[PDB]
Amino acid sequence: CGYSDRVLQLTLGNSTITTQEAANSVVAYGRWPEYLRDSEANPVDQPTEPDVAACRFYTLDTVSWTKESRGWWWKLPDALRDMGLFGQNMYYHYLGRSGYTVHVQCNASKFHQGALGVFAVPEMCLAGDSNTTTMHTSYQNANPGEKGGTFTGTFTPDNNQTSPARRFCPVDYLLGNGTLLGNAFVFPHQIINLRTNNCATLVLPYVNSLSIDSMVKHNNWGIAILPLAPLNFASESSPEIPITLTIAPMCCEFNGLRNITLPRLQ
Amino acid sequence: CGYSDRVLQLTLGNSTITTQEAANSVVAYGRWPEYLRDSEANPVDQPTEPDVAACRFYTLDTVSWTKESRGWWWKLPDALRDMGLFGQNMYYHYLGRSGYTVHVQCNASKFHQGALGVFAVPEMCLAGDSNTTTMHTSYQNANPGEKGGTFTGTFTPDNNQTSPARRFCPVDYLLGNGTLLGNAFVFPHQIINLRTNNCATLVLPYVNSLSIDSMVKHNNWGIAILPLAPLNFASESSPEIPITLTIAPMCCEFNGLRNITLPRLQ
Amino acid sequence: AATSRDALPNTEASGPTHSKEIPALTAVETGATNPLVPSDTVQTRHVVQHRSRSESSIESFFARGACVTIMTVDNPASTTNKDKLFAVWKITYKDTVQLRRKLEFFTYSRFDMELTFVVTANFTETNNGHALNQVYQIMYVPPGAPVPEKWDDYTWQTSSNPSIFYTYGTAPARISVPYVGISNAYSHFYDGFSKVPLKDQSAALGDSLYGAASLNDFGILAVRVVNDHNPTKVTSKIRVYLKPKHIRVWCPRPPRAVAYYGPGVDYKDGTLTPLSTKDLTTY
Amino acid sequence: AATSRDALPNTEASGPTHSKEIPALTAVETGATNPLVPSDTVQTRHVVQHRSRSESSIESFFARGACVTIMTVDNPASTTNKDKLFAVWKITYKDTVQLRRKLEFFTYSRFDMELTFVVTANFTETNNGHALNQVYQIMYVPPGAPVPEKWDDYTWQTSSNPSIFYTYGTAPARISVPYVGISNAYSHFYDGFSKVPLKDQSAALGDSLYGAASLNDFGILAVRVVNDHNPTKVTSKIRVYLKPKHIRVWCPRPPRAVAYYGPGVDYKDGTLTPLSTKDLTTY
Amino acid sequence: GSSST
Amino acid sequence: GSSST
Amino acid sequence: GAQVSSQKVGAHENSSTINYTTINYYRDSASNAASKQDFSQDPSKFTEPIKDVLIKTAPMLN
Amino acid sequence: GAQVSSQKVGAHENSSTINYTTINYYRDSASNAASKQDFSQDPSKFTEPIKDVLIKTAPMLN
Ligand SMILES: CCOC(=O)c1ccc(OCCCC2CCN(c3ccc(C)nn3)CC2)cc1
Ligand SMILES: CCOC(=O)c1ccc(OCCCC2CCN(c3ccc(C)nn3)CC2)cc1
Ligand SMILES: *C(=O)CCCCCCCCCCCCC
Ligand SMILES: *C(=O)CCCCCCCCCCCCC
Repeated sequence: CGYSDRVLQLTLGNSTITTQEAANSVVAYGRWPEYLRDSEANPVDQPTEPDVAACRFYTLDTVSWTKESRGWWWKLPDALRDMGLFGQNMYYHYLGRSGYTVHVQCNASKFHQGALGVFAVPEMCLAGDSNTTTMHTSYQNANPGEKGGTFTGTFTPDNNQTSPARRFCPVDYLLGNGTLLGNAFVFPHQIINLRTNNCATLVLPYVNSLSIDSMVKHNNWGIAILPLAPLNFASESSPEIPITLTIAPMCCEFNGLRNITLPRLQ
Repeated sequence: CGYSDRVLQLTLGNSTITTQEAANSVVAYGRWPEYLRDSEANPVDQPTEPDVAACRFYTLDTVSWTKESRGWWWKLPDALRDMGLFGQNMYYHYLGRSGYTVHVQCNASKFHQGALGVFAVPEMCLAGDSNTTTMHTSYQNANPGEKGGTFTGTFTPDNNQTSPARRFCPVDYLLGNGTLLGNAFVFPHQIINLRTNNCATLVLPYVNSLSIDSMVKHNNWGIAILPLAPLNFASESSPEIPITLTIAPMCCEFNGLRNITLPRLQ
Repeated sequence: AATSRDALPNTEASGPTHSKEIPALTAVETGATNPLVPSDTVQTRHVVQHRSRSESSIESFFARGACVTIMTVDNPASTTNKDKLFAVWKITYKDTVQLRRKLEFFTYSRFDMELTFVVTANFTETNNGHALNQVYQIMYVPPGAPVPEKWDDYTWQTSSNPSIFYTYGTAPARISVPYVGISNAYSHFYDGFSKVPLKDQSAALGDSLYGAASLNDFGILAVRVVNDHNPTKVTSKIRVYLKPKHIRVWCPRPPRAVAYYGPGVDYKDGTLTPLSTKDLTTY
Repeated sequence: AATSRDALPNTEASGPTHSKEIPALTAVETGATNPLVPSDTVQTRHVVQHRSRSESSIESFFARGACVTIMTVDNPASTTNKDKLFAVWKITYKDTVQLRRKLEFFTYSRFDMELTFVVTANFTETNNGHALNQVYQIMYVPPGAPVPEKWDDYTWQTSSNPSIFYTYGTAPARISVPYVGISNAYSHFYDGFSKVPLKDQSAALGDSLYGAASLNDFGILAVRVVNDHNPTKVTSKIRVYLKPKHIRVWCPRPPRAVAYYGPGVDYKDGTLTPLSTKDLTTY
Repeated sequence: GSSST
Repeated sequence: GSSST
Repeated sequence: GAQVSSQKVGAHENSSTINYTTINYYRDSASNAASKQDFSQDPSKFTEPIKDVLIKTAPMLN
Repeated sequence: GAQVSSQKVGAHENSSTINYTTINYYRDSASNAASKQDFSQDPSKFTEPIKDVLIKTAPMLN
């Protein structure tokens, strides 16, 4: 009858994604997203559950992959903080939990080469830029929002002791956290190998040491995208192809409603 | 087991067509060709039914598609008037009816572009070249036979009032008849989009306000082929690819036998 | 059993999706239109539909009396050197544009026909005299029958032709006509000729008009004022309204996009650019 | 099961009282009206009631043909430099006051509509000539359809629009119209706008009238004299009577107390003091 | 036939 | 008599 | 297809229910006359819209 | 010989199916009014004229 691993359609709320070149899809740790059960519940107040207004596909800013690209990273829910009614619900409540469908998009052509490693990391704590002090990355620098951050091929220490840069310095082969990238595959992942597939699709459960937490103070998941095999095309010395990241909140709920949180994001 | 929408074999009489790149096939108005039923019959004489001698695949002259091509048209049964025992049976009888399998052929390569709209129009009356007189296209000019006619992107009126050209002036976006081409899709059709398919295959029933009629005075169907998307290749400024048209009469029968009609076709 | 006025299908509630089923993806090359409904591509709620397609049925679309012609007749003074004007109209839906375009959405049609006649009169001379109430004779002359040459010749006897005698000021006249075609359906388009040019025979002899079948398809209406010449001249107009009832249509067609130019499909220079300016990225 | 014409409740005999029950005492603050009947506060006899509320049912209150507009048309001499006057009326219950005030006791309504047309004509010139009997064409032009620019242009063909051809001197013309609203009920009041002014966008662009929904809610009636120009000019008036039949109404409202000033609820200076002088202790 | 009431 | 429907 | 209904008879002649017959001629119900067989309802939603039911013999406020 | 049919009733009076009666007066059916009791069909012959039946959830080309 025609159905296939490579051809998928995903629909959440008013949004639909189609793909004709998938390499199946991953459900992290074998767990589909779910709402908080009464037996594991902790805040006693009636939760807010936005459903279709927030659990839909938000598309973040497109980045560009080139022969110089060392890698890109995002944190969740941070990347979605300014996205429609999801962000609004997040900033009006003290507590929130959410799962995600992450869909990474990157097409090219039968004559291009390259492979992207797409990793979903629980509690992705990154290393900072300082060798004089530790655990000192500012909230503003730790949370780039939609735009995300990048990996560097070289650790370069912040020398300005008088006005500290207070940011991350994530070295790519060390997964920006002191461990070797070749082992990042123990994390839920997919590979966008251009000869094989357009995209990566990962379904992420809420993961935490707690049933529900402060979304504004704490990121649960990190999305890390690194070039396992460098982009190459025909014979052009500096090629480029876009990587678009579309993410959907799933089975999300919120507790502790009050006035809106207005964070110092700069 | 392997069978597919794209791979077809058609066989009529001593002729077989194969295609490895089809986009299924169309049966106009959902009606397969059939012989005239007794309940709808009108001439009382025993009909002539040529069967395999006439209901077979006749291949007409190959035309050429280029970046300048505005479009091509043919009328049925006129295009088949000189084709083997079909034409002979047509010109020896006053009355005749026939259905058709139309198979349009146009291959290219994974690096070419373009889309052909193939339309089967019941009673395809075309507009003439005159702005001083109306309904004046001569029989000779209205019936090109096998060779067909072409569409123009511009209406250019016949000015010679003393010796009128007496022919059609079919403007492409007006489907040569005063209506907009974008709506021609309400007619039985297929599209040869070069990235998708080699060909178009339309099965046409006999359609008319009468059960049987004069084939020499009246065309039932018009085949109109227009470039919906222009031919393009690699970077060559003037590419060309052939369009071959193969047509088969179907379930055809004839009444009113007499001496042969010898038409003034010039 | 689906009646024209039955309600349309209800919208069904549909939830999220992550599967190998691809309704949104298709290939129009095949010649088919993708049969999608909102629940195939978005999350839908349950709606109980009440709307119906009753008014867009073929009967309902054509269920209206349309003006197809205006005939002019008169009744002058006995004295005036010019002849008393009686009218002759060849029956057709093509002298006007509106009903023609509606019928032309289809290649073939079959219907019974209702004709309603609105008759109006007026004085033409600055004069001052009067006229007594006029009676009009509307005679149908079928192809073959003697066409009238004079307001008062023998043909108006109508022993066999159908005539209506209309009295001015009374409710507008009306008759019904059966499906009168010599074909199984009326042809709105005829891609052909009524004559074969034969080689052997002379060019002028085998010639005929393109797209025209019988030179006189359905005959003519002939109208006159039955009253004798009155000293004060009165002019009158007969407006003919045509309604296709008990109608059936076959083979849909694109609507006329450029102005009609004559009885055929011909278009005229200077009228060929219907669509207006609008930019690709402008709402 | 209580029919509109059933008799009202009988008065029951009631005797003296000395108890803790207090029907006369109440508190209107609650928002309720105290449901008292005479026997609650006075000694009553037994009366068998026969009166009924039949004539004050919503149907009965509106069951009358009300004048909503007067259209003027003419038919001049061929010679006169000025154009032959045909009429164009935008359909509404608001050009006159009486039916408007009755409908405005309610916020929303739903009804089928009957229109009856009274047509009258007269001579305008001190002149002396005559006119033959006029036939009028009343065409409904729904929002979107070509509005007529001339007494005799192509639009009067009416292939799809509903027209009435009225003959002068015959009984007044009449038609029925279904509930034609694009809403579930007709809104007699709309506290809103048809446009949102957006910050980003220019001020002039987002502007619209207060309380107005569609710029053209229901289209127009276009009326003409079908007869050709007559040497003696005749002027004619068409009075349109509207009756709401099969009616339902929702959300009661206070009646208009000051003069209407336009299509909205606006009042004008100098018309705001309806009530007259009367002293508190004067019967 | 005819439904009374 | 009269056929209803 | 005739509909037969009763007249509420007012001033009876010096002459048992009296009836009148009705037949609809048109397919569209909008073409129909007004039946006038209307119903009545109780004013409660306007006169007593309070959440707690009221007893007229009792104190309105308690 | 009377024909009795139902009206699809739109805006119901503030007053069970409502009917209308029809009688043909003429021998020729061309003289008859339009019943308006028309049928509907599925667009398939125009919208899906392909030889192989289509499943919308499946690939159109396979
Ligand atoms: C090409 C023109 O349009 C048509 O195809 C077309 C137009 C009209 C049509 O009807 C055919 C004419 C039937 C006639 C036959 C009877 N008619 C009569 C008969 C009696 C009287 C008093 N008045 N009219 C007048 C109409 C059928 C087809
Ligand atoms: C704001 C104005 O008042 C209203 O709200 C209001 C006023 C009128 C009303 O009816 C809507 C108009 C329906 C039209 C539709 C059909 N009409 C026709 C149709 C044919 C002919 C010959 N003449 N009139 C005329 C009335 C509905 C609401
Ligand atoms: C039900 O109505 C059956 C009895 C019919 C009695 C005669 C009706 C009078 C004629 C009505 C003609 C139809 C109206 C268009
Ligand atoms: C079937 O129709 C039997 C009932 C007849 C009821 C009365 C009909 C009204 C008069 C019709 C006269 C005939 C029409 C030429």
